[PDB]
Amino acid sequence: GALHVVIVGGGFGGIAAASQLQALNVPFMLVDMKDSFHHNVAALRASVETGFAKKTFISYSVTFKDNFRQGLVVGIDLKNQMVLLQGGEALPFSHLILATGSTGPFPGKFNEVSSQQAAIQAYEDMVRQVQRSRFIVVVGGGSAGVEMAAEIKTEYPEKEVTLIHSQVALADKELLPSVRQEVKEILLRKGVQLLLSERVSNLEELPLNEYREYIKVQTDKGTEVATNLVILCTGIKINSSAYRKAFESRLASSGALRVNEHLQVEGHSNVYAIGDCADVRTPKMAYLAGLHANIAVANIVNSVKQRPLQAYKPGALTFLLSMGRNDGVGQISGFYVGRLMVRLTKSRDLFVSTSWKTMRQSPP
Ligand SMILES: Cc1cc2c(nc3c(=O)[nH]c(=O)nc-3n2C[C@H](O)[C@H](O)[C@H](O)COP(=O)(O)OP(=O)(O)OC[C@H]2O[C@@H](n3cnc4c(N)ncnc43)[C@H](O)[C@@H]2O)c(O)c1C
Ligand SMILES: NC(=O)c1ccc[n+]([C@@H]2O[C@H](COP(=O)([O-])OP(=O)(O)OC[C@H]3O[C@@H](n4cnc5c(N)ncnc54)[C@H](O)[C@@H]3O)[C@@H](O)[C@H]2O)c1
Repeated sequence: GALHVVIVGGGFGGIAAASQLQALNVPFMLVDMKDSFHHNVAALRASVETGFAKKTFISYSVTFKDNFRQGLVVGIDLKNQMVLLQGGEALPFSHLILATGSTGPFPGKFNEVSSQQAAIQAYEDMVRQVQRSRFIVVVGGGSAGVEMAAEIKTEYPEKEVTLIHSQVALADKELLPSVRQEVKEILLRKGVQLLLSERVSNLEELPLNEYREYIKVQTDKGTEVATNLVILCTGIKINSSAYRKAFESRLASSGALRVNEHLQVEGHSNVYAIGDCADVRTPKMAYLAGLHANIAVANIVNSVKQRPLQAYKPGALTFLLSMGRNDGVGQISGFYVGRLMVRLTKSRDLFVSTSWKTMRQSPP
């Protein structure tokens, strides 16, 4: 019938879709459990640079006003076509965009519901923990952990940083071998110590994000590393809380929703999945969440116009690793790119400006 879209999740995917619909004057409601969007892509820098955290949270209210509702989605009532919020509120939808992202540990993710002031302060508190600590361990040498280790060494080149990683090679396994090698070479040039093929084994006794006189980190192999600070970069998990019951039969084992070339959820013409929660065969990226949002919004419109849907054309992997504000490496459509490009394109600003642009607000 008449258009009234509901978007579950104000992440990179959700704010792209919401600003698009808002610009098209398409009625919609954006729902998020938090009161502001988190530019998590810069949360590592927010962990090492004083006064940076305020640049990484953007209030939904200011941008979306009455098209925003803060709330915890607890289910999808498909028979009545409504989104269900904790407390009892129900939002009817003509079309549903599921953009729930994923959960993970601080600092890389901030899934907590808290005041903007507490959220910013949690990171400020993190910057002081790092500045106190002479020895620091980063657990997990995927694409998050290598940035975290590199950020620390760049801002504080006197500190002793150890990166412990259970794989033989650093960062995403889909990356070009040349890109992974240069990630390693940059870390060593910066003086980060690498413990490869080691799994930290006593995580449940380690205080995290907290300076301490003495922290004993152990590994499967029996290595022990004494440290002042431990930071977890051990990965993220698809957040399926909003839809896992109503869509149980459509979920991949990751909890992602199976989708067709049009990003329609399997079995549905008026439900779309974008961002991390969509079952696409690619590393989880804010970059791709935005691309998914274009296609979902385009295809809601296309489908009411009764026109054929657009297909997502995946191509070769594009992926940029910032290595502190002064370095980095990555690839574009499957081809290596080096320090000057990555440092100017990602490392300097970590795409922060793009989120304020989408939100139509100016950073403090
Ligand atoms: C951990 C990490 C990830 C990076 C990083 N860097 C990059 C990068 O440079 N480039 C990139 O493209 N991706 C990068 N990524 C990946 C990127 O973070 C993810 O691909 C990206 O966040 C995906 O965006 P989505 O829109 O899919 O999801 P979000 O997590 O952004 O937003 C989800 C929202 O849904 C809301 N939500 C979920 N379930 C809900 C529910 N039941 N009720 C209400 N709200 C809910 C949540 O509160 C949350 O705000 C990085 O440095 C780190 C440390
Ligand atoms: N540049 C970018 O676009 C960018 C940056 C960061 C993250 N991401 C994406 O976000 C997602 C999450 O990335 P991530 O690096 O946070 O997680 P990840 O799962 O990609 O990497 C974490 C790594 O930690 C290792 N690990 C787990 N437990 C461990 C332990 N106890 N000791 C040692 N190592 C341990 C795991 O084997 C894993 O390889 C991925 O899809 C990634 O592509 C993208």
